[PDB]
Parts: sequence; C-alpha cells; structure tokens
Amino acid sequence: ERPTFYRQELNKTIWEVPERYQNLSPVGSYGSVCAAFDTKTGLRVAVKKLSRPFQSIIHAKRTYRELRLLKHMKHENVIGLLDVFTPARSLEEFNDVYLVTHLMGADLNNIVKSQKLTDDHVQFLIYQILRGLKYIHSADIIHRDLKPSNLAVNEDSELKILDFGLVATRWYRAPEIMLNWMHYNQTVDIWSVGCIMAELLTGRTLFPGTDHIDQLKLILRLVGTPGAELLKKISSESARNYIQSLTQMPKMNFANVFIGANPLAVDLLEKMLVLDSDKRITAAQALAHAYFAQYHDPDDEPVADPYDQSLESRDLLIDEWKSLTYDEVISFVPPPL
Ligand SMILES: CCOC(=O)c1c(C)c(C(=O)N2CCN(Cc3ccccc3)CC2)c(C)n1CC
Ligand SMILES: CCCCCCCCO[C@@H]1O[C@H](CO)[C@@H](O)[C@H](O)[C@H]1O
Ligand SMILES: CCCCCCCCO[C@@H]1O[C@H](CO)[C@@H](O)[C@H](O)[C@H]1O
Ligand SMILES: CCCCCCCCO[C@@H]1O[C@H](CO)[C@@H](O)[C@H](O)[C@H]1O
Repeated sequence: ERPTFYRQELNKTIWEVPERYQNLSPVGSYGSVCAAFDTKTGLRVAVKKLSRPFQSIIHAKRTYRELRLLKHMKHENVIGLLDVFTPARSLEEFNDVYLVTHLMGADLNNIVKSQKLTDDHVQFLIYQILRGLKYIHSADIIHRDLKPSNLAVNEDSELKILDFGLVATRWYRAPEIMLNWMHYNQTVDIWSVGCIMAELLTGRTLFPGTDHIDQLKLILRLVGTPGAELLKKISSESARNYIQSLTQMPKMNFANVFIGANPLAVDLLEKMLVLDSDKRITAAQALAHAYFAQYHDPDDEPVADPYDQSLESRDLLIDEWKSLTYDEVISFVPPPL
C-alpha cells in the first residue's frame, strides 16, 4: 500500500514525502538535504531530494548512478539507503527522487575542530575509514575525493564515507590527481587517508597549499622528489623532462615531522604517504597494521560484490535512464531494522 504524502516548501523547494517523515529541517544544498524524524523506526534521518533529476540526459545519468551506487553499498562505514521514494504513482508522472539515510549530523571538521585528537580516537576513526575503503575498493570503485567533508560522523565517533558531502579539497588529493594522470590506483584514496590522519594527530593540515603548484611543492618537500624507479614510470615526455629538471630533494623523516606521535602511527603514515602509488599500502593491508590492534577483526571486515560500473556509463536517451531509475525505485527493499 502506497504511503500518504504531504508537501511543504523549504528554501524555495517543494518537498513531498511520506507521512512517515516528520519535522523536516534543511541542513544543506546534486541535491538538497533535510534532517527529519522517521516515525516508523524512531530514527533521525537525512533526506536528499535530487535536483532536476531528469531534465537532461546527464542529470538522468547522474540520478541513475547515484541511486544504483547507494543501493549497492551495504556496509557500516559507507553511506547506504534506508529508503528511496517518489510521490509519482507511475512512470509517466515520475519527476522527483528522494533518498533517505541515517542522520549522522556531523562530518570530520565538526567532530575535530582543528584540535588534536587522542591516539585512541585517531585509531578508531582511521580504522573505520579503512574498513569502509576496503569495502569500496573490493567493489572496484575508487573514491577519488576522500576528504573531511566526505566523512559523516555521529557523536559516538561512528563514521561513514559519503559519495558527496555537504578548507580546500585539494588539500587531501593524491599528487597524481593534481597532475591529471589518467591511470589511477585505488591507493589514491590511501594518500587521502594519510593526509586526514596526519591532521587528526597534529591538529594541523599536512599540505595546505594556497593553490595547485604550492600544494605540489609542499608535497614534494615532505616525500622528496621522484626517485629513479618512479621516473621510469612516467609516460609523458614533457612531464619526465620537467621532473628531471628539478633540484633533487630528500624525503623527510616522518619522526621529525610528527614529534611525539605513536611510533606505530608514524610507521603507518610512511606507508600511506609514498609518492609512487604502486608502493602505497592498500586498505586491507593497513587494517592489519599493528596501529589498529585494539580494533582489527579480520572476521568482521567485509568485502563487496564487484560492481558493474558499465551500466551507468552508457549513452542512453532521457526516457531510457528515467525508466531504469524508476525500476530501481520499485525494486528497493529497505534494510533489516
Ligand atoms: C555542521 C555540519 O553538518 C554536517 O556536516 C552534517 C552531515 C555530515 C550530515 C549527514 O548526516 N550526512 C551528510 C549528507 N548526507 C546526505 C545524503 C546522502 C545520501 C542519501 C541521502 C542523504 C547524509 C549524511 C548532516 C545532517 N549534517 C548536518 C548539516
Ligand atoms: C558511497 C561510496 C562511493 C564512493 C565513490 C563515488 C564517488 C563518485 O565520485 C567519483 O566520480 C568521479 C568523477 O567526478 C570518478 O572519477 C570517480 O571514480 C568516482 O568515484
Ligand atoms: C611531482 C611529480 C610527482 C608526482 C608523481 C605521482 C606518482 C604516483 O605514482 C604513480 O601513480 C600512477 C598514476 O596512478 C601509476 O600509473 C604509477 O604506477 C605510479 O608510479
Ligand atoms: C609534471 C607537471 C609539470 C607541471 C609544470 C609546472 C611548472 C610551474 O612552474 C612553477 O610554478 C610556480 C609559479 O606559478 C612557481 O612556484 C615556480 O617558480 C614556477 O617555476
């Protein structure tokens, strides 16, 4: 049986939602987000109304990708769906899509505040990010924009990685993404984790570049200029030649950079923040690192089904994408709760 819907404007947008969801309150604005109370479960929830989901091919395509991705993500440390709804009663009237998930209420800046965290707390937060990333990476997905705003956290420090979130974003990006390499390893996400971890431990941004080149300079100053093995892996002649033209600079000792940190934390940052992405520690490897001894449970670090990215990278008409998104709404089964 179809739920009864009600409407109300919030910030120039009409939202029509099932009666289930009450006390809609804007928090941010791909789409706009209201906190809300789900009366059926007793849970506070975030409700996201997609923006103009089927007005162009590319909005339709994006809509389908987000819905399908979120339906497939079922893991404690990755954002997933509690509900998906449309007021529409048929394909012909299908114009709006709303996604529901657990309200976390905060992201990593909010909990953190630029103050340094205890080692135990840093351990717990990074452990959860890695646990989520193992899962994402097992599905052959690369996040590529891991940063503090893309990590939702509740007040008990429980964390979920977000597709898109609600402090420069460049600050956490892997060097190869700053230079537009088009082949990427999953360990681009591991670089981002090293950056976040450093910050949590020291209370300061690791690489706070004022712009792109300043950022690459700050990176090279910590990790050193590329060695002989790395230089051999550069396809672009102009890049190769530029890099060789640079004054060699040694890698810094991270003990001198992270004074007084847990030596296990220092050891793990050295394995995350290596310039050559082939040499960076993987999510699964990092989870087994001794830094996480109080949290690591090799029987509770689940892995995903491979994810068919080819279906969302098609070139289809709006009405095809719209109909496919419609079937995903209908086929949705809410999770055990
Ligand atoms: C003070 C800064 O406040 C915050 O950072 C903050 C965060 C991170 C959250 C939160 O829990 N999110 C972020 C947005 N997705 C939307 C969504 C994604 C997918 C499906 C459905 C909805 C849900 C998880 C909230 C409510 N806030 C308060 C605005
Ligand atoms: C919920 C966890 C899913 C994380 C991955 C989804 C984030 C989508 O953001 C990214 O879009 C980029 C283009 O902007 C692509 O290059 C990336 O591979 C893709 O992950
Ligand atoms: C300023 C020059 C230093 C930046 C070099 C970044 C090195 C990243 O490392 C490189 O990642 C590539 C992109 O995914 C991979 O193809 C290579 O195997 C790996 O060596
Ligand atoms: C491998 C990618 C090659 C990128 C070449 C970047 C060259 C930028 O060049 C540098 O940029 C800055 C000025 O904006 C200054 O810090 C330096 O003096 C300047 O030489």
